[PDB]
Amino acid sequence: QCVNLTTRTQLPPAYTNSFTRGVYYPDKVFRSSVLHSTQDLFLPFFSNVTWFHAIHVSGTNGTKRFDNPVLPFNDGVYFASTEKSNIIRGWIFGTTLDSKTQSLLIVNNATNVVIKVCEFQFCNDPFLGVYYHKNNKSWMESEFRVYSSANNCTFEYVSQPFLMDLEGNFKNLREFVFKNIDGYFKIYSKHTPINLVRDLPQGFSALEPLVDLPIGINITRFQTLLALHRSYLTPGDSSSGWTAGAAAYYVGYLQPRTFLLKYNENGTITDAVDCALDPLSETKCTLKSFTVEK
Amino acid sequence: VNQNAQALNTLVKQLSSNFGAISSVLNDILSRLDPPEAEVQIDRLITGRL
Amino acid sequence: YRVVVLSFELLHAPATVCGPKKSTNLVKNKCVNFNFNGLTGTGVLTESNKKFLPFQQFGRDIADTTDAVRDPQTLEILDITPCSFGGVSVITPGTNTSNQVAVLYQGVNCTEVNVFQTRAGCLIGAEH
Amino acid sequence: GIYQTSNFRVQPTESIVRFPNITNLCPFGEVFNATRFASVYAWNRKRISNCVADYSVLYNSASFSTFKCYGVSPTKLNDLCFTNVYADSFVIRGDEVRQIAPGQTGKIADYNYKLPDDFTGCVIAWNSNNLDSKVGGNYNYLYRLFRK
Amino acid sequence: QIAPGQTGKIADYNYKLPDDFTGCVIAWNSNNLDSKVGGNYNYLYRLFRKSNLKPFERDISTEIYQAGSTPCNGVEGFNCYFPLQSYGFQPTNGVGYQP
Ligand SMILES: *[C@@H]1O[C@H](CO)[C@@H](O)[C@H](O)[C@H]1NC(C)=O
Ligand SMILES: *[C@@H]1O[C@H](CO)[C@@H](O)[C@H](O)[C@H]1NC(C)=O
Ligand SMILES: *[C@@H]1O[C@H](CO)[C@@H](O)[C@H](O)[C@H]1NC(C)=O
Ligand SMILES: *[C@@H]1O[C@H](CO)[C@@H](O)[C@H](O)[C@H]1NC(C)=O
Ligand SMILES: *[C@@H]1O[C@H](CO)[C@@H](O)[C@H](O)[C@H]1NC(C)=O
Ligand SMILES: *[C@@H]1O[C@H](CO)[C@@H](O)[C@H](O)[C@H]1NC(C)=O
Ligand SMILES: *[C@@H]1O[C@H](CO)[C@@H](O)[C@H](O)[C@H]1NC(C)=O
Ligand SMILES: *[C@@H]1O[C@H](CO)[C@@H](O)[C@H](O)[C@H]1NC(C)=O
Repeated sequence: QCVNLTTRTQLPPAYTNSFTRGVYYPDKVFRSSVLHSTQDLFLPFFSNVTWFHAIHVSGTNGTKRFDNPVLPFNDGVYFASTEKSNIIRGWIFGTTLDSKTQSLLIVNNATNVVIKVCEFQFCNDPFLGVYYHKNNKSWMESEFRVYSSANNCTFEYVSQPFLMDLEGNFKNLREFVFKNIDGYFKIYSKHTPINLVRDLPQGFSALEPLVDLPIGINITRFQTLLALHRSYLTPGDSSSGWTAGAAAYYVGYLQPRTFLLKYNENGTITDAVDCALDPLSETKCTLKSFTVEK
Repeated sequence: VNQNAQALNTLVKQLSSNFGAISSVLNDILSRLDPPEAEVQIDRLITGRL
Repeated sequence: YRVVVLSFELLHAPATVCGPKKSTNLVKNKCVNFNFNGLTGTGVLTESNKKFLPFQQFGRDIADTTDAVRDPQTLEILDITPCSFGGVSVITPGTNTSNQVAVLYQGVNCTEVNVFQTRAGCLIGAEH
Repeated sequence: GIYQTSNFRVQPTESIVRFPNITNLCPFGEVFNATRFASVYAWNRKRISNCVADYSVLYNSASFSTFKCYGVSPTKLNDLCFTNVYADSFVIRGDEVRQIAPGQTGKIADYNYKLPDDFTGCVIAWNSNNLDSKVGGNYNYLYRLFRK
Repeated sequence: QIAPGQTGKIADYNYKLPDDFTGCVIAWNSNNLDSKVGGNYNYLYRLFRKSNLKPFERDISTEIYQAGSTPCNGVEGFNCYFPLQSYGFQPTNGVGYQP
């Protein structure tokens, strides 16, 4: 059963730069020491991705409320998370997000992943109430407060956790790409230790595929599931939550682009070129080479 | 040498084109379609490749 | 009478109930018809020293032919070469002198086909 | 001179097929080998999805007095991967078995469970004399004769 | 189905037509000549053969077909069926079922 939270008050949007992030392997074909051009849905290079704190302290009094905005799903989504305490737990995907239409749910607790396709009656503020045990504190018991009821379940998937245990400046970068093509929900992912970089870091990490769900549902909009360590009945003055939402998550939107990927001898995509970024990249794509002579 | 290499490379890439057929793979079209339609698709591929 | 009615749905939707995928024995180092995870082809298979990343199934170094592929049952990586082909040439003096001929097989070994192996191919019927 | 007359190839004689291990066993034993079958008005529909379905076990078991398939032949069903399959498990009298097929009438075909004229699927039943009958009479299976 | 390039029980098991046919197919309704009140089952058809027909092949074999794994030995039974079923031509049949 769900619990009502406070009004989101429509916080103004904030943007940040995505320096060469969101590149995934498009095929399952081993390619070695060659340059391949693919036209698919990628996140454009140096794009504006909108970033939200998991917990935002903005009121004069010092109110702590989850920034859990309801966000569209336009032809794929690049979802990055910089956290250190496992306060982001999963996502919900759907068109109406009520009992009328089917929807996809992904949650991650300490042991396994729960993926369900059902007609959930989600509340306005879905979340997981997280509590430690009195003696061990090694794992984190979770109370699911996402949906009031579920009916007409047509899918069920359990596997190893999507999110590693994060149990103090050891922030972690989790990068995922979600696509919904031809009735398949494709998930690409990569995990990287980060250090002293508040925003998205500069570099190249290729997203290896995780899983393809034959969900066969329509997805237009999505939301993020967060873990509440504090109490909704009694909100503390401060420090009841996790350090005023130091962790954050970034979302950018995939668009149709042609990329030139460079597979190295060991089969990994080590570099990419976005043909529509600048005239140099256009020349590189036309010549099918990373270097251009005079 | 470069030109000759290009001359071959493009040629082989022309095997991946549909030329209006359902598939650029003759074996896939046959393993799918009976003769009286696989023949039309194979004719399209033959025209393109020739 | 114990009765079960199995209603089968065939729609323009991805299939979740599927029949058995009958497979056969592996034949290595031989010219055979192969069907690996839906790729059908004709060729010989050899053991390869390539390393595939876990999400990778096939291989294309030249981007126009699948040189290597991972076997579905056993996770070994095996490559693929085309079954030896090549033109056949007849080397002849004018028939107005003799009807004896030699046969040259271009760019093939003398095992796939008074034999002389040259860089041009396998020559049969002509003395070295 | 030299003349290119023909082309040399090696035609293959044998074909090999390799597929990954058969894993996702479809629920069939829980339907056909079930200990209890519901009444003819609380009919059991069980949805079967996300599993590989072996049908030779059923069609070549010779324990089914009815194998009647409409829209599909019973021998090519192994060569198809459907979106879903609904397994309908019950018990019914023998003289009424001929009523489970599309386009038919009768107290079962009209007042229990109607099959549309455009069915695609299979009806299969087996004699449950030694499983569902008792000496004093098994009246746990209920039947309607009247509806509006 | 009586045309080249088509598939089905007759184009495969009763009359195979080659894709290169030259000639004309003619057919008309025969309700008042062939159909009887009690049904004329003098016209028999096949539902199961071992393989598809080659064009203009006329197979008149009555061997009992093997649907299962055990041999039939010319005898019906479990997964053993005669090759030919009868047609219920009746003068009250619909457009689909009249001869
Ligand atoms: C990205 O956002 C900045 C403001 O932070 C803006 O100046 C710039 O034009 C934006 N670029 C794109 C491509 O939207
Ligand atoms: C994780 O969640 C599932 C339900 O989503 C629950 O059944 C399971 O017990 C949870 N894990 C643990 C270790 O309790
Ligand atoms: C690829 O990996 C091998 C060891 O597995 C190593 O010898 C080689 O240098 C590597 N190449 C790269 C990507 O540096
Ligand atoms: C298939 O099963 C064999 C054992 O019979 C095992 O060695 C192999 O790894 C399995 N392959 C897959 C893909 O599960
Ligand atoms: C070629 O053969 C012809 C007979 O067909 C003969 O007249 C002629 O002398 C021969 N010439 C030579 C050079 O062998
Ligand atoms: C193929 O030809 C080479 C000569 O280049 C020779 O060394 C080799 O033994 C031949 N292969 C076989 C199987 O005889
Ligand atoms: C050529 O002479 C060498 C000895 O010098 C001999 O081994 C070889 O067999 C000879 N080849 C031919 C074709 O006579
Ligand atoms: C039911 O159990 C028997 C064991 O005697 C087995 O032969 C048969 O295949 C089973 N049926 C199903 C549908 O699993």
